[PDB]
Amino acid sequence: SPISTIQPKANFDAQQFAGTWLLVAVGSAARAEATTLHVAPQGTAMAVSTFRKLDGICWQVRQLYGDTGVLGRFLLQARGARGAVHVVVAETDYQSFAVLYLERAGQLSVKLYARSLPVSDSVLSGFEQRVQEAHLTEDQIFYFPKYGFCEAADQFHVLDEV
Ligand SMILES: CCCCCCCCCCCC(=O)O
Repeated sequence: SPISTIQPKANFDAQQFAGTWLLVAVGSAARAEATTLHVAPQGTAMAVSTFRKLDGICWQVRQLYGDTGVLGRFLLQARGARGAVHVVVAETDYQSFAVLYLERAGQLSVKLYARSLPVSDSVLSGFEQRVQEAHLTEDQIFYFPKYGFCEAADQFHVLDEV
């Protein structure tokens, strides 16, 4: 459980973290790009919609990330073939960037999200520092396009996992 060694954002405020986030980069050893996040607090949990543009078509996945008893740490419960996904919001100023850690089957990944583009050099460099600290190399970092985003899918391309 590599993610247990990660410190969550001190006094994480779901209300301030709400809204739209754009994926900037991902650090992962895991063996179709571009992504948008819509986060809406739901009591103690977080209602989350992710959008990805594939072959010009927008696909939406609706999920619920439950509260785990620790601020900044959430859980996407397993269901069927989908394994559980642990999430920790680490560094974030709510107004420009967010560094999230995800773990599935013991494999840790790191994602950098931004409120708008481009992200500052200091944040990008900071993210890269965290990736190397997560024992991942520069070649395990995938930087996403500064275009190709979408944030609305029709009823035929919505996967509701809630
Ligand atoms: C506050 C909860 C935030 C949850 C962020 C989830 C980010 C997208 C994770 C996508 C995982 C995957 O499908 O590989």
